[PDB]
Amino acid sequence: KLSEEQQHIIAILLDAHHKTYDPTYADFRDFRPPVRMSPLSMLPHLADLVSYSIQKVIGFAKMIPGFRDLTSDDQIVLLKSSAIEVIMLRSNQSFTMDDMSWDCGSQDYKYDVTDVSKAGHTLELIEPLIKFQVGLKKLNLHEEEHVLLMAICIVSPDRPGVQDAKLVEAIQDRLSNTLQTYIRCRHPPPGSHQLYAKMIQKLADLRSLNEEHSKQYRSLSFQPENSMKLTPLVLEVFGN
Amino acid sequence: KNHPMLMNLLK
Ligand SMILES: CCc1cc([Si](C)(C)c2ccc(OCC(O)(CC)CC)c(CC)c2)ccc1OC[C@@H](O)CCC(=O)O
Repeated sequence: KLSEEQQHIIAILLDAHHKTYDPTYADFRDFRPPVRMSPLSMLPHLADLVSYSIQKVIGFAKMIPGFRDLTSDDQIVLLKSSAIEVIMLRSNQSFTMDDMSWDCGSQDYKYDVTDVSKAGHTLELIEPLIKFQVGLKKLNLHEEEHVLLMAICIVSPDRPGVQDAKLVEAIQDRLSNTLQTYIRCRHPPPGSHQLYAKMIQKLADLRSLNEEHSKQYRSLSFQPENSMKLTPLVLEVFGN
Repeated sequence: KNHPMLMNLLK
């Protein structure tokens, strides 16, 4: 029961996602190698992974209908504030509930709770992060719901620093309408309502994970020997 | 404001 406009929105987002996500994980061989050992031995590899992913988030966001028609300032604010949330969402594709890990084609590129620890983060982030990944995986989202959720996350009108909040809200409302209609096409009530509510809660969970990651990133990047291990893009996007 | 690499990827 999707309108032509709603189908059009979904088609654009699926195209944007397929252009900005490579499921073979070929580029992972180009990062600084993982090392499981010296404090922060996984920070170089995981910083390169996050930096690479920020580029993908930017490439996806620029295809969201209307996003490039916002001011450059609002585009920058939206990407700086949502990048970490979208990375957490995008990572769920390779997350497996057997062993609470992220598999990316090889044993070198399989990440667990310990690797995130070896990038500098503590359990106050890692525990709720794993809980989020488990709750998201059990939703068994279709790719259509996945790309809509990431797009909704990016065009959030309540981000600090947004000037044209009404314009941002206009985009998000169209994405939300499309997601709700897609859910209704697949599920009768009340399962329709329960699934959408759980998706809303996951967006709320991501905001809490954002805050905690920001706290720990500020504590980590404050030390110049830690910032030395990051990338220029990570410093620019996550900075100030 | 000061985000040349982000702006470049946005074009
Ligand atoms: C491999 C699946 C996967 C897992 C993760 Si993660 C949950 C093991 C992780 C690791 C480090 C990190 O941050 C570390 C810092 O905080 C900031 C540097 C250190 C200061 C964070 C943020 C909490 C999360 C991330 C991305 C990802 O896949 C991306 C996808 O894009 C690849 C496919 C593609 O795009 O082609």
